[PDB]
Amino acid sequence: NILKVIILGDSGVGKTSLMHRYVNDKYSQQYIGADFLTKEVTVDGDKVATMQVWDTAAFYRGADCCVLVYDVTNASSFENIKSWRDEFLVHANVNSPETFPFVILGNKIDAEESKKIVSEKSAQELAKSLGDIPLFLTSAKNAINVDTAFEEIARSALQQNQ
Ligand SMILES: Nc1nc2c(ncn2[C@@H]2O[C@H](COP(=O)(O)OP(=O)(O)O)[C@@H](O)[C@H]2O)c(=O)[nH]1
Ligand SMILES: [Mg+2]
Repeated sequence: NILKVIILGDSGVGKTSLMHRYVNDKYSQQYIGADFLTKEVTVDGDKVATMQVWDTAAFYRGADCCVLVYDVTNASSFENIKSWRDEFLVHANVNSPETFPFVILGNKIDAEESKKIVSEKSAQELAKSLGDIPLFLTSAKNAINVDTAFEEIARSALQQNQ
């Protein structure tokens, strides 16, 4: 019952912060020897699993979902999302590249409007173009939508693991 989730994206977008929000429900501006952190996945009563979250911080062996993160205030980080999808696929040796699941997170949605660079339309259009990859806008800092996004990351990983 072990789900292996990898998080990729440019330095600075909030990958580490997203993991800490999901695993420990905390954020510090001030935020190791562990290749991954674990969190129990809880469902509608239902069924349970352990998620391993691997931060960029054998690595690819057994991945069940890959999360691609950009920062809505950093245009280059968004322009590199397809490159990260492709980097994963050209190195991870997944069983079925056609169906392996990705999820895209556009982080720092708490930022003031004046600092946001990437539109929601632009990101929806890219996520569609790459194969209808699910897209979530998030804030690790303010606890906006990280729960919703990881519910889909966990669902995706459960499907792929089984
Ligand atoms: N405003 C805002 N800043 C964030 C958010 N998530 C991370 N950051 C900041 O962005 C910087 C990079 O975060 P980090 O998690 O280290 O990014 P990584 O390099 O992708 O692991 C740190 O200064 C964070 O505190 C967020 O949701 N909102
Ligand atoms: Mg980091």
